[PDB]
Amino acid sequence: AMTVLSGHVVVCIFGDVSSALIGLRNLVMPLRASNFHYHELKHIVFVGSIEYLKREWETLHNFPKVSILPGTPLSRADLRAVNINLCDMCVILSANQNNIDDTSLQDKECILASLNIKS
Amino acid sequence: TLGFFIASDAKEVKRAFFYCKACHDDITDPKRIKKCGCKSNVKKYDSTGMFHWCAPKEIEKVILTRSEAAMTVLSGHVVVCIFGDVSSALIGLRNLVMPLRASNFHYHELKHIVFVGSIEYLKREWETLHNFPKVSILPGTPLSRADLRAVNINLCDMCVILSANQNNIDDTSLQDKECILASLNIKSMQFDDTTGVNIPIITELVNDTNVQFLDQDDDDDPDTELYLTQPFACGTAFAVSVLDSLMSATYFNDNILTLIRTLVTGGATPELEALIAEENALRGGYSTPQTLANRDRCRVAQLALLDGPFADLGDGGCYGDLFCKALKTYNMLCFGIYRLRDAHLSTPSQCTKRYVITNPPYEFELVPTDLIFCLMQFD
Amino acid sequence: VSNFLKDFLHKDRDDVNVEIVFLHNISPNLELEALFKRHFTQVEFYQGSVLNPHDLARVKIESADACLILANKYCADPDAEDASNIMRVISIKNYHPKIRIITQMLQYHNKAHLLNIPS
Repeated sequence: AMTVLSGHVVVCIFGDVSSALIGLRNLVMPLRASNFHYHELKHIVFVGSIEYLKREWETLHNFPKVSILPGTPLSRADLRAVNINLCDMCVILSANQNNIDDTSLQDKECILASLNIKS
Repeated sequence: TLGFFIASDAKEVKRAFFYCKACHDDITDPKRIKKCGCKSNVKKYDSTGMFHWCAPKEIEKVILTRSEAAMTVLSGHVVVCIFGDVSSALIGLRNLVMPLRASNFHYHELKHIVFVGSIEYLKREWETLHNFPKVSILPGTPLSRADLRAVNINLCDMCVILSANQNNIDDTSLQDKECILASLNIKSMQFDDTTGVNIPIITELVNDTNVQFLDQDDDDDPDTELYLTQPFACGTAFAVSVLDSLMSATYFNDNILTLIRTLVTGGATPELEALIAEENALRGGYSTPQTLANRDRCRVAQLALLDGPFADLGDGGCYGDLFCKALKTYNMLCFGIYRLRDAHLSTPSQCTKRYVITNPPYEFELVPTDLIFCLMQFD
Repeated sequence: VSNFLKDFLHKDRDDVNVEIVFLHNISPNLELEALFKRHFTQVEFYQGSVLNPHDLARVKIESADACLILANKYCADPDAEDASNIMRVISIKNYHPKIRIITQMLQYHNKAHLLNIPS
């Protein structure tokens, strides 16, 4: 909340200790591909559980501007203090990919988080 | 204005559309009513002024050991027996403490909640209860009789037994096993200045065929209906099937849920829902005259006829006279009579268990040993 | 079941007009079906719990001379089973109080709950 950081990308992640890795290296690398100037680069702010991002950050720790907001994407205060309204784009990812049953209900905390953002 | 009332027939609810005082002045029966006839910047309350608020303290400030609770006499209080683990699911005790401290009571009138259970469960949940003025934690087991001994269970106000370990797939009639067992453990206790059968307890149960295990001295029927049994009718046994009964009444009237939710939560304004909806934390606010006007709601209480101003009407008094006098003088809606069980008998007994009588008529008599429900205004 | 049946139905027991009726929710396995089909006029199995009043009526618990509750010696939690047997005692004594009940308790501390039951 002290840092105005508009024109940026936030990534809403839903990860646990037990949940499988995605690889966000494949997200940050084409988004910082040395084809943009250093003032042109977008500032990625991850929003999610830090217990998930500590396990993954060992492949993202060579990149010039990236932030972590440890919290929950369903937590509206965390999206409030990330400047979601004057960002560039929000990204909602389904990391908790473990449902065997009811696969039409699998991405339940993605459309719900998107509706939480939109309202 | 839409009026909510307790009737017993549809012909009752029909005759509040039409009522002509010029036509229905003199009256003796429901047959008179016919269709036609006429033509100091101290943080005290929350942001909404609807709940008692405190400073967000540390969990060690509200923790206490066994002998530390034995140092502190804390009578007139509520204890909550919880059965929680690290693995077990959260209940939400925020929905218990908030209507029990609803800014409709004075700060000396508030009851001191002492949770009894595993601290490993309460640490996970206490981050939603840490804004409340007086709450204690006794880390232990409700089955541990020493913990209930050093919490002053005999001279408390009410014990509450909750089933948090809700994970049984098999044998669902055996699911609430450490609730009725803990209640019997409480009820079979002796003390020194008595036997703790007089302790006011309410235990959450999950099965209708399971509720008659609590209070038995008289075999009613093995297959007794849920409303006809003794522990339900005395109020000492809250079944959870009541909630699935709510859905039918919500289907037929859209306002039963609204009435019950405003009655029971003690103020459920949508601004409160919106303020909780953004941070899940009852944040505090300053006090304005707009703020203190918000806590003008009425509460729920019981009234002892013997020591009351209505004591003269206490013996043989018509219920109607008592209701009229209270509404006119103290603006208290007489709400139902909480009558003792062995009061209609002649032999003096020791049974302090009382049952519930809802909306009695004029011919219904009144013994002085009653605890009639009411809706007291806020002075 | 086998040890109890062997001692109760031992030949040296001579003349005892007692018929063992077993009420259990789980259906008997093939070894149980053989063991129950080793005793005809002597052992009857019925499916049902003792936490349902109708099942107690079906087993004629009120007229039954006594009810014996057997606890699985091996279980993940000793206290949980002990509380289940105490629940069964409470159900039977609430149905018909004037009855003898012999039960098994896995823990010595859990025995006090039975004393707490009034009947």
